[PDB]
Amino acid sequence: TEFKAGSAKKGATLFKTRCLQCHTVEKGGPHKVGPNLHGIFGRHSGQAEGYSYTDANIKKNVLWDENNMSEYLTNPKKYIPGTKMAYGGLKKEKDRNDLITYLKKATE
Amino acid sequence: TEFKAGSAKKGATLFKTRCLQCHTVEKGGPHKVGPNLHGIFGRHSGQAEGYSYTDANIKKNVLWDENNMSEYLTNPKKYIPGTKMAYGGLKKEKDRNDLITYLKKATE
Ligand code: HEC
Ligand code: HEC
Repeated sequence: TEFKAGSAKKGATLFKTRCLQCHTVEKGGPHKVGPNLHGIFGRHSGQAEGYSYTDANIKKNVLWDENNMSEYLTNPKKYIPGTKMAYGGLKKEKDRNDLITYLKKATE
Repeated sequence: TEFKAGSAKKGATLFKTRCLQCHTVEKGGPHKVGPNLHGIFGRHSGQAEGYSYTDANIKKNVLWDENNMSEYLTNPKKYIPGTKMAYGGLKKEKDRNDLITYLKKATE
């Protein structure tokens, strides 16, 4: 417990504004710059099929739960150096909380 | 120009999360703790009828445009000392920008 639920409403707009450029969340949604994130929670990193991940992601072999996801979202490259995800990150815990609350929900 | 348009999507969720407790935006929406804000832009402060404003608001006699609104939103009491609006404020310009973009739009 180092993650606490935030707004899904608010989570959804941080997603549209900071993640939608490269990712989809819907089941049957396509890979774009980044992979479709449907069902990511509980999945290891680099396993969406038909997506060309970097050696770094695959290797990090991250098991995604709201907690892992929060550290990563703080600073992706610092978390999986070599990842091709080009997003600086979400420095505020409160934002991370709202977005994860949104993802926890829309990736199911 | 010391105000620039932001996300309405994002503006709408800051509103639900930080302003909805006391205000409505829709035409025909009711006064709650705070007055209904439909049509506020271009209106002076303390003029919604059927609302009991403080002597301070009425007196400040603020003409509301996206700019005034931004200063106020930073620190209400510092802006209209004596106001009964009990909201600390929105310190980040970027947030202020998204919410005003939302209000500019939903209060029309
Ligand atoms: C494009 C500029 C991106 C933005 C903005 C965001 N992401 Fe991303 N993401 C992107 C790429 C290219 C990749 C793969 C990197 C690689 O090394 O292969 C990723 C990866 C993810 C992952 C890991 C998924 C997995 O299946 O292991 C997650 C969980 C993820 N991205 C989430 C995510 C969120 C929530 C974003 C907005 C804050 C976001 N990313 C931005 C590309 C881009
Ligand atoms: C309740 C705890 C409130 C919250 C949260 C917000 N507002 Fe408010 N607002 C509230 C009151 C009691 C009043 C009247 C104060 C008085 O002295 O009479 C106000 C007033 C406004 C105004 C001025 C309206 C006018 O017609 O002159 C505006 C523009 C306004 N409030 C906006 C607003 C926004 C955008 C908020 C969320 C960030 C918000 N307020 C929070 C009560 C409460």
